[PDB]
Amino acid sequence: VLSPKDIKYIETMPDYILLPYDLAGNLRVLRLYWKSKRKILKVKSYDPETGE
Amino acid sequence: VLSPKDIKYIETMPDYIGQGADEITVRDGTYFFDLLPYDLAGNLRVLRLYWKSKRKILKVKSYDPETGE
Amino acid sequence: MVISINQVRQLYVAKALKANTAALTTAGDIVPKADTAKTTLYFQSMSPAGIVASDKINLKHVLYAKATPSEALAHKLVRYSVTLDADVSATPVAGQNYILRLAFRQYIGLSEEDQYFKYGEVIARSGMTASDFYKKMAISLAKNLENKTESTPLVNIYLISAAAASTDVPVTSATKESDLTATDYNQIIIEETEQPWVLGMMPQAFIPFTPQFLTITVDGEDRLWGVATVVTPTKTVPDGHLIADLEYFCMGARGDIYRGMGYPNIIKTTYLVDPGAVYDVLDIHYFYTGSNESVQKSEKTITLVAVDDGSHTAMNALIGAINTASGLTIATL
Amino acid sequence: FLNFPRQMLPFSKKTKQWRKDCLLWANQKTFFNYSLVRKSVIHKKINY
Amino acid sequence: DDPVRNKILHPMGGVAFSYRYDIWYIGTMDQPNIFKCKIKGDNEYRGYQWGIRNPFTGQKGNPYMSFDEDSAVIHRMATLGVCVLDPTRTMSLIPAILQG
Amino acid sequence: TTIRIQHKVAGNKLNKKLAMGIPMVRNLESGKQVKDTANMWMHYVDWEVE
Amino acid sequence: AFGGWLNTQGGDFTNGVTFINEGGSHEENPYQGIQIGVDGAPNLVEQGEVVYDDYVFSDRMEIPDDIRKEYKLRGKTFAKAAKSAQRESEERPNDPLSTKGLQAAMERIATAQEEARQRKEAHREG
Repeated sequence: VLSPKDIKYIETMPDYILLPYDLAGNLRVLRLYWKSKRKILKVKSYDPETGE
Repeated sequence: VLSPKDIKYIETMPDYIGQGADEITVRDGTYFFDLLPYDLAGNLRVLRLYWKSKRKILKVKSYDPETGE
Repeated sequence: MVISINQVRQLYVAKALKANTAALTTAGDIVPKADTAKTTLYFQSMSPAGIVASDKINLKHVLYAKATPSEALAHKLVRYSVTLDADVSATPVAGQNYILRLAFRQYIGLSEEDQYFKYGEVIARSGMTASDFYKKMAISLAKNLENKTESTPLVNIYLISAAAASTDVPVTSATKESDLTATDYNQIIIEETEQPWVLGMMPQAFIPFTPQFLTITVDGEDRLWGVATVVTPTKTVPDGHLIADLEYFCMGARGDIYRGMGYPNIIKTTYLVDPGAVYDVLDIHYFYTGSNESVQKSEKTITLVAVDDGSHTAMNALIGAINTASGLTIATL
Repeated sequence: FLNFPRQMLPFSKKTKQWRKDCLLWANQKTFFNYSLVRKSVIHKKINY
Repeated sequence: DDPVRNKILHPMGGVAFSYRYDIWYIGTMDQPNIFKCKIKGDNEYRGYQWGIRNPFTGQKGNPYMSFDEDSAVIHRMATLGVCVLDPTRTMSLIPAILQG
Repeated sequence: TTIRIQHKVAGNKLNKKLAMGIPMVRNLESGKQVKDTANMWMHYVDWEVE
Repeated sequence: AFGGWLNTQGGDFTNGVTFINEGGSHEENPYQGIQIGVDGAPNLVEQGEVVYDDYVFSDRMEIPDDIRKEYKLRGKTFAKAAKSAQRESEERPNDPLSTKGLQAAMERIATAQEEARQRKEAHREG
């Protein structure tokens, strides 16, 4: 899922052998997870065989 | 059971707060400045009320057909 | 126009001094009221629909009370003396194109990134004297800038002769070579113009510029042509349009906050400032403290405005009336 | 942005820039929590 | 060429800062010569004091009041700097009309 | 170097809907005034402070 | 979908009454009905009729006053009279007394509708 532009940003990072880098040459990776709202529909369907 | 008007009240609410224990700022880099429906954390006051109401019912005396009971 | 406030600003127009509330007859009257124990100052002012007062100024809680003259709020329209730089050539070099660029900076939008560029042009010829040059370039600078069909007035452009050297002869799009009959022209004066002003909707704002010259070859070298020096301004716009906008904003603090939003349905406020006269400003800036552990200041200001007649008599009577009733050291300007 | 971008949306309006405006908000306004059942980070770091 | 900050005009047109020549990088250095010094951990303190309402966070009803007025102020602050390790690896050329 | 900012609004502006007589614009980082359509006032208050 | 159901607390609770809606009349539908059941194979219902215990309360008929004063109906139609006898039991579908109160009242409108069918058939054949 990394584009070839994003491999270059990992590649062009400064050689350290708010803050995107560490002094061990690491990358700050922020994982965010949230509970969005989604629209669903409750459908009530009479089955043709029985009526349930 | 929530109406889309009631989701719009849930949606427009506090969800971020700010630093906390003109403000004088102390502690250097860790700067420290020196019945209500939200919790200053992004929560909602769900008050639930349970109560015993009164219901009018009928006690009805009937007769069994096959035996006179 | 919209101004900055220190948490409020309310304006009263001092059209009269009546010394008591029983003499308030016409709209716009002012009495500075205070009691014997000089602790509260307020202004019973006659509005066009009754008598109205101000918030009650605690005279232990004033911060500054300074009255300004009407000469201190006049924008001086800047000028530029465009001449021939004598170092390159005292005479116009007889083959060159003599072009001057005006770099305007507020255009139709405020930022200094909204710009506008206008030009004047004269081909210099043999035997053309410097006075025949400024007669030829002030016309060509007026045909582009003092035109009838431009969107907004940009600059006013004059000529200055060497005999009088104090009066300016105006050059416009209709002035011909035969109207400017003088042989001792020595500069071209480029002056700012007052932009159009609409009450409350179009504030008083100006268009600056810088007369920049183009390069004309002399002995092979492409030497910049002229020099432009900022001479002292002689024309100022009055205070009529800043105080007329200042009553329009500060009436929304004491009254309706919107002004025309929906026009079958508005509260028409009657305004008291003539926009065609100059006005003095007096600002009593104060605050409101309590008696608790939560005490400190809700800062306020009251603007009083009296008419200026040349020697500030209608304002100094207000200062002389506030100084006796309240006992403050407001400087009589 | 003011808050977290509007979640009560149809699924087609949750475009590439709506998701990025959500994630840019977490970059900026997510450092200070009045956690109700947790201790402070400076308190926990002292314990380790 | 930004004319909002650059206000002195050059005699040949444009702003005076346009005629300034800067060679930022001369050779390679094996370490970053110019870098932006930022403190580890100093996220900017988003800080609101408020009264009974908070218009930014959207909070109606305050348990801990700073004061008693309908106000909400933001206070934010950042400690920041930069560092140029070798200013001899960087040659500039400034117009003198900017007056040094 | 330590910088700071400050802005103050009343508490009346919590959910003040902007009845747009003129369309309310935002100032971009580029300098351009871009148009916006958010009806709440506080969206244009924390945007001008970042 | 609100038709005789109490969709609360994540669950779907019915009192037995089936509000057969959204279709249309018999003659407006392609299929000519909602075809609730094939159990007669074309068991076809319309938008107004309601069902309790596989018994269909018709919306086409009316309530005569001779069987309004007896059997004690409240609505203008047999469908609207079964839509008013279930008003108590549609909010308390797990109640023991209300499921007795609903079953007792639905048999009355069953005997009210069946008396209207035989008195109509005697009128047309007579």
